[PDB]
Amino acid sequence: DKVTQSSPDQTVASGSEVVLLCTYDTVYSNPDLFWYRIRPDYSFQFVFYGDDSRSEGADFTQGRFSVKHILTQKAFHLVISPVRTEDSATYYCAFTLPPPTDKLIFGKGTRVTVEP
Amino acid sequence: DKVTQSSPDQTVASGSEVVLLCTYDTVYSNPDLFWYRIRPDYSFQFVFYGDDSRSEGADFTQGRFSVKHILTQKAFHLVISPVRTEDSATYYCAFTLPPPTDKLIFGKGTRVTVEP
Repeated sequence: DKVTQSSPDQTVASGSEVVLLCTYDTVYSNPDLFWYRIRPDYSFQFVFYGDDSRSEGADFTQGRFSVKHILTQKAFHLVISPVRTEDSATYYCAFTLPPPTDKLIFGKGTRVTVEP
Repeated sequence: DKVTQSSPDQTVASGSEVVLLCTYDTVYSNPDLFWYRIRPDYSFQFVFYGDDSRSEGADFTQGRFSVKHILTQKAFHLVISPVRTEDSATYYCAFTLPPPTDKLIFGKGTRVTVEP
């Protein structure tokens, strides 16, 4: 069970559009998928959730964030359009193991630096 | 590089003392260490931070939480005393890979359910 984040770290100007890649490899079907981000001040923020039939963004993502969950590719890509300075962080894609365990398996992270 | 969380998942009574064990396996000099916790609603909370000479906890930790950082044993144990129902969550220990990487390696997670 592991997550792959193939996107190189990126530095972009505010107002750009960015895509963070993620693919999951797990023996369990329909895992709960997530996107979290570590901000410079250490806060770990919930960004997006999704399973095979639905996705849900955090309150603050309305209209600028969306995920591309492609089943045949086992992909759970995050798209930010447009990105803002406050989006500077390291994004972690992850999935949980089935209950009662339901513990998280994290990807290695992808840093996005947004120049003001 | 690995993070080992040795405490068993546990359910305990409000008012009890809980010890969350964490040992890190890395060759990097003075890595940043962390304790994070995730609540049922998917929200993650920064709990404690520390390097080889200091430690700083979240604002809510003053008075009830503390970390035991044993350099010789690469140990970063979290102690909650006393625990309250609000502390129910799964705790994750992690350390930072040095620059330019600056990404986290997580432990498996330890569930602590506190019953009133």
